[PDB]
Amino acid sequence: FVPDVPEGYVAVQYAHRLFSSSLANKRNRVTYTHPPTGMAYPSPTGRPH
Amino acid sequence: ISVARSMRAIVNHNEVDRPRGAVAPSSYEMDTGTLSRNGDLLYSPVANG
Repeated sequence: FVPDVPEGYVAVQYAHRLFSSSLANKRNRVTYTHPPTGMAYPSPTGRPH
Repeated sequence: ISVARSMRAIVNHNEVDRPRGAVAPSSYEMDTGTLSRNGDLLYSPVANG
């Protein structure tokens, strides 16, 4: 039962260089840079889907 | 002097795309060009012909 991908989920294809290493308010969180927009995301929550 | 050297400072900051002092390797350091029918060791041609 391959659950199909939802509605708004956008397809950032995992490359290797959009998972860098910024500083989100006092640590060196691993951070994701969404590719359809530019935004950071320095912690895995409320990302972009 | 810094004469014999290739790379410097392999690291990434919290925020910047490179720590401003880093030297990438040499494009000529990675390059295997073949050897000819005379022992040569050519580089890989900037080509086309």
